[PDB]
Amino acid sequence: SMDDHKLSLDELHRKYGTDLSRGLTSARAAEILARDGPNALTPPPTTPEWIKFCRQLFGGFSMLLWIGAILCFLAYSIQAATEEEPQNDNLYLGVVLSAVVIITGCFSYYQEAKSSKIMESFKNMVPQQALVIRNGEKMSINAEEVVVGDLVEVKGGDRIPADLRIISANGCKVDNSSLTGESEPQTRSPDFTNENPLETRNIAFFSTNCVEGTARGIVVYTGDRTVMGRIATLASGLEGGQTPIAAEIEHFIHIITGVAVFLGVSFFILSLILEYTWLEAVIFLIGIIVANVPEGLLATVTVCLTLTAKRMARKNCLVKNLEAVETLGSTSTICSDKTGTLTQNRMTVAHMWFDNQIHEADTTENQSGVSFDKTSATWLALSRIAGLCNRAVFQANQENLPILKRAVAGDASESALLKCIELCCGSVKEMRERYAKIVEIPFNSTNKYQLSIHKNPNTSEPQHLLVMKGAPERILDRCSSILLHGKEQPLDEELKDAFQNAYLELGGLGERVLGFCHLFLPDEQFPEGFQFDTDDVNFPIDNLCFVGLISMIDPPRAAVPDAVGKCRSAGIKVIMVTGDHPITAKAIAKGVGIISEGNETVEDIAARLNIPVSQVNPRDAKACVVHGSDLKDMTSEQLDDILKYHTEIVFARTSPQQKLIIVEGCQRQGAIVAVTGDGVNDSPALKKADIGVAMGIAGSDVSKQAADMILLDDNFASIVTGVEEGRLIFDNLKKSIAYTLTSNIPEITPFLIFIIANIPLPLGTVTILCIDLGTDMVPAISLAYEQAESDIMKRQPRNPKTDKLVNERLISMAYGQIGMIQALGGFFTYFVILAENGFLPIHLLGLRVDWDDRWINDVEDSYGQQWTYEQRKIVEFTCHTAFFVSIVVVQWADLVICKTRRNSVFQQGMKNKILIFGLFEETALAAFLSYCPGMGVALRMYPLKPTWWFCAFPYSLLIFVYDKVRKLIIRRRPGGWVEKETYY
Amino acid sequence: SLAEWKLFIYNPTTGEFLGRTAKSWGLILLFYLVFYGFLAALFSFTMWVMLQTLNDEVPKYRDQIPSPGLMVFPKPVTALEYTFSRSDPTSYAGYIEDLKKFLKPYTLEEQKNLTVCPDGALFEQKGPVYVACQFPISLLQACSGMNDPDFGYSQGNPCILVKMNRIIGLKPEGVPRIDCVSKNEDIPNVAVYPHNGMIDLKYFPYYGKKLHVGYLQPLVAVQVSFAPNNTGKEVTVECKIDGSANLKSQDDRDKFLGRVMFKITARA
Ligand SMILES: CC(C)CCC[C@@H](C)[C@H]1CC[C@H]2[C@@H]3CC=C4C[C@@H](O)CC[C@]4(C)[C@H]3CC[C@]12C
Ligand code: ALF
Ligand SMILES: [K+]
Ligand SMILES: [K+]
Ligand SMILES: [K+]
Ligand SMILES: [Mg+2]
Repeated sequence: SMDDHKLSLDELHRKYGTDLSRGLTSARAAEILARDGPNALTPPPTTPEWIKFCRQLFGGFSMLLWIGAILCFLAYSIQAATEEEPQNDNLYLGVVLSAVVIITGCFSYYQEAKSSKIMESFKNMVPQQALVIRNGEKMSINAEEVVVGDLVEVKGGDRIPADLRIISANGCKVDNSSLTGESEPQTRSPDFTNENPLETRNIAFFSTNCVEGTARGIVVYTGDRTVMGRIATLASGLEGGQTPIAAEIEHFIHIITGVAVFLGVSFFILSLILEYTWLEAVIFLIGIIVANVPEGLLATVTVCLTLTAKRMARKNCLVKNLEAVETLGSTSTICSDKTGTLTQNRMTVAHMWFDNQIHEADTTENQSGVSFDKTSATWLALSRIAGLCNRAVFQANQENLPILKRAVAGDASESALLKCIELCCGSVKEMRERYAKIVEIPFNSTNKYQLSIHKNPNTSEPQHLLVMKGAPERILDRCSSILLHGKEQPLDEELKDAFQNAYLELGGLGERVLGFCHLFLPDEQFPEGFQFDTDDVNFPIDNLCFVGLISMIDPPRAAVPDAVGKCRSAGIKVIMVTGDHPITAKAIAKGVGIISEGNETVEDIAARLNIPVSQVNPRDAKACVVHGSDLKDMTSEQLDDILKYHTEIVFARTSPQQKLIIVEGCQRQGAIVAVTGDGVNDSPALKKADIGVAMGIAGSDVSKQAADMILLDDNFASIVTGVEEGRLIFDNLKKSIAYTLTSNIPEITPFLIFIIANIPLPLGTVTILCIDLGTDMVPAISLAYEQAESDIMKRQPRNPKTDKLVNERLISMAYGQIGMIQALGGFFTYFVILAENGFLPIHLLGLRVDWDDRWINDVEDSYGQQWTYEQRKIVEFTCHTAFFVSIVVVQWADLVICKTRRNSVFQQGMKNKILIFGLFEETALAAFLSYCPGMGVALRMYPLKPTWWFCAFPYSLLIFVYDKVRKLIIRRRPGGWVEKETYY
Repeated sequence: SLAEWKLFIYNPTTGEFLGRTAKSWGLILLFYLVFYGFLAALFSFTMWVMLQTLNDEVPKYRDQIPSPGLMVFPKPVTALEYTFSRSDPTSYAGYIEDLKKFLKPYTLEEQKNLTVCPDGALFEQKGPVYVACQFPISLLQACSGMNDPDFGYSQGNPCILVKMNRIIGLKPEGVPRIDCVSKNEDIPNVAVYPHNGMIDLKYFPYYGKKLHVGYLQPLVAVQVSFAPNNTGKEVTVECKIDGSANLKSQDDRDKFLGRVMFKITARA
């Protein structure tokens, strides 16, 4: 679209009004600069941190607690204005509720996406200076003033300032890893080659650099109008959406808020029916609101996520967005880049054909694989040729590095041969010391081979050797003999056919193959003193002795095949999206396990059946390779057909925005897509993906700015660890949420029984705040340390539509059975405290009016004694303390039964030390609140008689026994009615 | 803009009501009915076992009620403030009705069964009969039902009863008395009629509702007089126990422990 390589030299120059050699006039340049704008990328506006905190302050439970604080202030105002002797109870309650909202907002703010600096990273890719021709003179100017249609000169590693239409080039090559992710240099020529501007040779793109040569070009786009500028704008404008854990959190927030609103409004209007005062009604509503809302639930979730993130931070896996922890566990599809992500981004020797045999060398970066045999004399000769006909040389001051991981000055092929020789045998410095190079002829465009004549290995004066490397099937056209185990024999036709089979077989693995041979002087007819520097000498290079073939490829990382296998076992569809050529993409897919053995593509089936690809039924092939050109004009519906029916998909030659198209197509089927990449062309895909993972060492700055997680050590098994930890934290979050929600009922029910049966209040609001914000925090957090009940890597990825973090079964279980047992235990303790002090349970019915009356100071108990207001209020507050302690006692068994969901509690053992400390700390905090001096004035907590601690013991035992029996029924009948209704 | 909920209720296929079928609804309601029935049975059994350990005569603990409070009768409508109009019988009718309803056990007619006890001595009863001492209504002279039909009302001199809180097995030491004084500088005269407060020891100790049948707590009646022409309204008067060390009356947390403050206003 909008191509400028079609126009001729004059047609391009007349469109822009630019002289071919004189350049652009300064006045016209200034006019165009004022007309179009500066050569710069505009950062996208960012929401200030002030707003984001405020946004977090108004979500779900926060609104209910805001209503509670408002009602507390209103109650204080009413109390003061009416009875003129105020107590600082409702005011302090409102202040505490507001502080709780602020702290919960802080916790939510920590657990939030921290935005990205992608556009800043692109601005690090624009050059600071540009060489521009104006008035027929070279000048170095600030790149921001570079306008369209002026002569720009690039050379010698300089980054291209803007998209150029190259009109002159002297051996120019550019690195297009920003557009294709592939670092092999691309030649730039003035002539038109290909229709597509990305693959054509005369266009030079912004954010790329000229590795070698010089080029004079014409600017065709500037600033945001460049190809990479539009990609940067797209990446900045994109958002990752709502994470799945955020959706689950919003779901159960909606459920709990709806229940709270229903109960609050129903019982508030009921209290107005019963002719309660406005102050009494608002106090009751505050109690209901505090009882229904779990104050410490969201902070607990944030702490669990943080702990799991720290668990992965130890394994060299850095989690930037806290919500990204569970997204990997929920992932069902992984779109993977090839180079740098799955492969090692380094050209390495893979196979050798010699001894009429194929030997596979070790390609792993850590060298954990086995090596081949070094015992062959022709192998010694081949290693000598490969390491001695090599122009590449190691860069200095890095001898303290592994050979494969050290910088080399030379081509990728030359460096691959250099490193292979270094690992295999000796060192190239000493090889050149022993064999002094006396002449060489480098690679030629018309010869396609390189030779070097140097001193013999036999040390004899007359003998020298010529070593030659070149194309495989052409180099033996000059050869006539071969070395076999150190013995030379003439070239046999069977040997030629075997060579052809080996060349096609190594080439069939997507590897560049090269042939190496040498020749010795026949006799003394050519003396050593003869000068070989004579150009076009009449000494043809023929009748050589073919030595061997060496193949090269960018090999997969060591752990990538096993990681892909584990992910496929976990039910994850792993798609391969690459900007490289289709043949290499298919070869790497077969190598790492994207395309399994025994599965064929439509083209492969056609080749097998010797029929055109049209006759092959596309439904037969379960694997497909889709070229970028086909993906371009392909409509969305056709893309959805490819994803649905093919199980092994490889997209090849994909532009950066086509990766985005593929990611959106995958997400269109309701899938959680994780993208792994390490280049700047993956940044839109990393932004759009549900979770973006970028490599640490090999990753570019843009990729790690656009990603949610970074593999710091570039270990691809960290993906397996991440999905396992995501599934584990999902299960443990279910457990923790169930435990937190269970204790709500012992706080809701006292208010309802209060308003219904008009008994004295069994539980206070401050006591409720002491439960959730206090004794319930550490035990709830401790569930995050639970181990997996089984192998969680065998189950399929969870369905976001069907599987909820909080479903009806969890709500049903916690609110209806365990919560009601806990409420019964608390009410029994309440009745015991009141009965043993004089107020029998029958006498409590209808006593609310007199008990709460500050002026009636002769309330008669069941024994004829008369109590004042404060005397009976002390008993009521003791009942509140005992109710709190009873909730703690039943929460003991609640924690024990929430430790597991299917297996026996003592089956797995007490591996979780944090849970035991949680039990002990909960009990210790309860005792400290009860018995510390001054707690009768602060929280109205009062000392409990020792026998009163055991009132709730029978109900805790009932909870434990009921859960154990239910679990036993679950395992005996997995498809039973109990499992369909209780299991969550 | 789509009603996904409408199909969710009353699904024609499978007959699922609110996401659950008729059979499954029956099963889940039956399960919850049986579960809550078992829970209620366990709670009832545990309550009955707790009640079996209790004593019907005397509470297990008395540490939360060590000293008696002081209360006035009848209870005013709002904030323990007596308001009435001398010319309007209906204003002070409720006080009259409450006073006659309360003082009915104290008259000579009903307490003929009760026994006269020697004065000034604590009456300890080890025996199981637990007979009660009688309180003559003549002790509240000019504030009792016999002298006048209206308990001081319509004369500008209302009568109010001050009574000590009942506590089981409480033995006051010393000579307990109740003294009432006006707080304002106008000091309208207050006259506790049975001499001083003079709570007699012969009524103590209280032995409970079950055991000590027919107990009549000692009563102290006050009369705050007002002038015929001068209403003398908004008078605050405070009564307290100052004759006994056992009965504490200086507490700060509880303003009704051993004392009581009440306000009187009169019209015309
Ligand atoms: C103090 C007493 C009255 C409280 C009683 C609470 C009861 C009646 C409430 C609280 C939780 C509620 C349950 C919550 C979950 C479910 C599962 C759902 O699929 C059907 C409704 C059902 C079964 C509800 C029935 C009514 C229920 C059990
Ligand atoms: F590293 Al790529 F396409 F292989 F960006
Ligand atoms: K709560
Ligand atoms: K993302
Ligand atoms: K809770
Ligand atoms: Mg890459």
